[PDB]
Amino acid sequence: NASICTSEEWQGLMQFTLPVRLCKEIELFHFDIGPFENMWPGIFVYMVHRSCGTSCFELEKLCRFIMSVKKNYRRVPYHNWKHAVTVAHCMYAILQNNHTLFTDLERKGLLIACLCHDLDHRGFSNSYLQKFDHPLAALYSTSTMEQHHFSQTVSILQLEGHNIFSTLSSSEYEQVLEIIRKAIIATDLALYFGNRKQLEEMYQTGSLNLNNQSHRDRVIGLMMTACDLCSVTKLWPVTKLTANDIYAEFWAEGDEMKKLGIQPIPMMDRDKKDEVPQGQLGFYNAVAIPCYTTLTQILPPTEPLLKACRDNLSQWEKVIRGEE
Ligand SMILES: CCn1nc(C)c2ccccc2c1=O
Ligand SMILES: [Mg+2]
Ligand SMILES: [Zn+2]
Repeated sequence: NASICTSEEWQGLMQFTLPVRLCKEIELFHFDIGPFENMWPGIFVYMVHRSCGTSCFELEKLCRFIMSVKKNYRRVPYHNWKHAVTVAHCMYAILQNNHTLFTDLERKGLLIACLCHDLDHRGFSNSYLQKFDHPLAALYSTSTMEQHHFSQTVSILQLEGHNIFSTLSSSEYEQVLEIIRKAIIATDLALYFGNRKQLEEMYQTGSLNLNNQSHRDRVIGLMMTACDLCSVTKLWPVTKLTANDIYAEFWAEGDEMKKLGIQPIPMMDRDKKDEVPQGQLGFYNAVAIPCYTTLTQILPPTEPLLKACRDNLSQWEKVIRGEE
């Protein structure tokens, strides 16, 4: 159905001014939004205006949208409002460093898709919902949550005074929603592996062409994964703290499986905390390093994301060796 923000919430956002010392900070890939909670809605407005312009969206409509988007996130340990803004910030840094490669419609679509990508998340994986016949898995067979997140995105845009894309042409509005839809779906990690493998082959053979739409869609997809997994690109102390949140949500899912007499995978088992550093080595080796390596090849200015991920891989290797 989607929840609406209050008049007080959106009007408070309209008046927000980002402190000048942070304008330079937000441009960095390693930027951590963590210590500026009150500013997160305002940080998103700032990023939208810098990337798309102050004339791109009607200020009141944009403020209503952000605040209603904020309300439609649940108070789960990881897949919350904080994660939405963190993923949107990383997209802003990628877009800013590759400005002319993407259209005005892609830049507005991607930043919106990133803030909306995990809308109404329940703290449960797709496999869990499918295994326990949850109504969301009956409605959406594959990429269960991701289809629900896009359904929630459309629902918020269809609220009163929330359609931030109304001023686009009928063809452009259709285009923007398709951009948002493919971007949200791409955040399903199960789709990433095949997507990155296709991109690798295209890059190595020299057949990758950003003029080709299917290629573009695949590049956008990898950008989505790269933003979604960005906690691995922060400074070590931030990366550790976000892992705690990721695991707290995983262990609660594992607890639900145990209550139903099902042993969860070690990742979702709170009695298997000792296995985490090896699980992180495996995740960096087969997921994060390949992701950021392919991203840096396609978009060389995204190199600092790979550099930070490689530093965090080094820290996890240091944990294993007994140097933590
Ligand atoms: C703690 C870093 N991390 N670690 C793991 C293991 C993971 C597994 C599936 C989806 C996302 C993640 C992830 O972000
Ligand atoms: Mg998700
Ligand atoms: Zn996410």
